[PDB]
Amino acid sequence: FDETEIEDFKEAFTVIDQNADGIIDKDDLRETFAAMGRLNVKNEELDAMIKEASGPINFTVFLTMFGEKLKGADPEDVIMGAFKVLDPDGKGSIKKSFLEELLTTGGGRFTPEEIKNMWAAFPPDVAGNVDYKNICYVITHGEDA
Amino acid sequence: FDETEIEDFKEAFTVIDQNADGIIDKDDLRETFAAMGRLNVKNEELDAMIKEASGPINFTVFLTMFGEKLKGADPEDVIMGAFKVLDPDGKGSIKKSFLEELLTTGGGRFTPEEIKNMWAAFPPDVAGNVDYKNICYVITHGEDA
Amino acid sequence: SKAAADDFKEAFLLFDRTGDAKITASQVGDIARALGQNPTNAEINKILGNPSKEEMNAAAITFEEFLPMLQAAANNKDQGTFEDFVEGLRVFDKEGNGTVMGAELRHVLATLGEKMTEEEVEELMKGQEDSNGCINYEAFVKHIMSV
Amino acid sequence: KLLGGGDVDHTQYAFGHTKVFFKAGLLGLLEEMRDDKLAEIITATQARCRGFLMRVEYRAMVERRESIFCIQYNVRSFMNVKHWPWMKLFFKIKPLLK
Repeated sequence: FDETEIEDFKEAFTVIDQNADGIIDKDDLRETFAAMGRLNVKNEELDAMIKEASGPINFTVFLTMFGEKLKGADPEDVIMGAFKVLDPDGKGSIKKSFLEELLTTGGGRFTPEEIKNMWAAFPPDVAGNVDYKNICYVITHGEDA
Repeated sequence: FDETEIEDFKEAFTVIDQNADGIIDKDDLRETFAAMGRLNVKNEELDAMIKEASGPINFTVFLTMFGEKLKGADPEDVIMGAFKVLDPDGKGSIKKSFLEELLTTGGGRFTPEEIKNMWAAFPPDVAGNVDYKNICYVITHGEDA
Repeated sequence: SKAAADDFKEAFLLFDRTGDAKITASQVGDIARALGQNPTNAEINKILGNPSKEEMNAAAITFEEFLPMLQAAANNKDQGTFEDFVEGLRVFDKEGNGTVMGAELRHVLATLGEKMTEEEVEELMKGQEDSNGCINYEAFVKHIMSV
Repeated sequence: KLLGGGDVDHTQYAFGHTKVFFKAGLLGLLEEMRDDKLAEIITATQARCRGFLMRVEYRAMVERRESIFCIQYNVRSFMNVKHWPWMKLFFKIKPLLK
């Protein structure tokens, strides 16, 4: 965890903690979702978020919960560092079959089935290994941009 | 309703509510129309807009009235998503007869008569199913661009 | 037999567009395939005619005729041997590697024997043939037998 | 390439530099038997294909299921709305925004 990433989680903690007391309760979760447009947010969704913690969601409990789910989270500059080492001549997005072979043949984390799941929402270019960069974006901030 | 679409309706609510008290009355409707160039806006048009609500037009009454008229409203990125699946090779606008056959033969909402009305203001290319994209524009924002 | 599989009757309610519990004779070929049976279209045609049943005029159905026609087609599933499917395509292209050139398999599947539309041929090659123009039929016939 | 198709005896003939060679009436007889034997072999291999062919159509039909609806309803809106004061207003106005 770099310090600017921890400051981003402190700003997200303050936007969900609308009572500003330092502990995100279930009312803060529901009023942050209602301010984003969720008028139908069920109480069972709020209870499932609170069921991931052993205590109240203060800043260090929110940081330890996000730490334990993001144990391989990598910032965009280090993902582009590794992709610039995979394309060491610069500019070009690397081939689809080169990333499939190098993921498998180096590591068990790069096994195929997982490579079909990589192509599956990370579209073609991303999946193929030709573009580059959009995948670093969606690994640090999810969903389609 | 995505949250940026709800923020667009909040900005349109503030431009029509020129008294800034949170409730669009008939004077706000007339003074917004006069500021757009409508010097002859009749009082019966303002009364027909207010007759679509059961109470005063505050932000949640304006959102529920627009929700109930736009129960199949689709943003431009999801309409272009579906048209990229209809043209999965990219770039090309799809044929006129292919969209007429696939609208009818899949669903009752794609029946012909309705397909003649689709060609009728959505011009040829649009109607035909060759161009693409201008129809996504006019479905999210009406009238000729 | 029931093993009474009552899900065949529940799938007949998903293919009947009128909800009256009848399925036309033109849908019976594709619904036997969707219940896990692959009778050839000439076989589906013969049986029909064999029973003085005309698929040329309007047809209705009842579950009481569709059930025994699915049970008469279910004995013919012993014809689905994958050794002969992969050896057919292995005799269709030279060298010791299972690759059909793209257009060879597309024109043979549309024009040889039971005509498959070129729309269905493109939907069966989509994903298994890459831009080299070579269809690996070891994985292609594996994925065709996955459904 | 042509002879590629047909439930014909791929024996009974023979090619060469200027022409094909073909049997009648024995080799002719052979082939015939052969011909029937592929309908079998073939007819059966056709079926599965046919079968399978449509089996992929269902996977597509189904996928499509909603994307249509989305498209379906979505249009309808507009047809209704585009004639609504408030909506035209939003329209001329939608731009001044940021």
